[PDB]
Amino acid sequence: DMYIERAGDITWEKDAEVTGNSPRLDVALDESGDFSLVE
Amino acid sequence: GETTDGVYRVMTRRLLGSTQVGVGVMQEGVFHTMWHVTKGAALRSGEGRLDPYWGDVKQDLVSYCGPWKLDAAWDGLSEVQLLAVPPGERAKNIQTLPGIFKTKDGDIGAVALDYPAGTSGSPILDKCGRVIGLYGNGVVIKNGSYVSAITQGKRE
Ligand SMILES: O=C(Nc1ccc2c(c1)CNC2)c1cc(F)cc2[nH]ncc12
Repeated sequence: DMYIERAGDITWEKDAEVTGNSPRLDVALDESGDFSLVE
Repeated sequence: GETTDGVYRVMTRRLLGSTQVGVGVMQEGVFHTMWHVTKGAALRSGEGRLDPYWGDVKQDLVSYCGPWKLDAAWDGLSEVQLLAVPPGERAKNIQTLPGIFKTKDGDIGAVALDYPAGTSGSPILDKCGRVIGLYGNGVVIKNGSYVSAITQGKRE
């Protein structure tokens, strides 16, 4: 049986750790909600 | 039981000890998570029970107690924050500029931050503090890392 516990508030934090890139990828979404890369 | 607006961990005692399976957003008395986290199964919140209300395997979304309430969208230009809630680790805002998932039915925003699967359901926020989508459904790229779509539902 699954259960839930509060983890925090939903707020934008200023001066948060800025990381990660912005890639443009060709994808396909199937009837099972699964993505796959197209080339 | 606990219906306070905020981010929550989705846990289970079926495996060894307590295992985090995902994360979800409580907003307006509705619990919003990704379908693959609960599989549409009922949830427990202390002594209270959360029964599913709306679900969809292709969208990979699910709501509890009421209809989907999150309606904010990524604007295509601004940086966003993933409020990552990783297993056994404290909640954390990670700012990023999302990429694009180009599909046959249109484009979607995409966060390129890699996290364990138990992070699934973590909200992606805009500068106003509004939930623009959920983290947990994307792809594994050439280098093995995960790039998740910004998955948002529809408010009726
Ligand atoms: O496995 C993951 N996501 C997932 C699983 C099962 C299903 C769907 C998505 C949608 N259809 C069913 C996952 C999520 C994540 F946040 C980080 C990850 N790193 N490697 C993998 C994943």
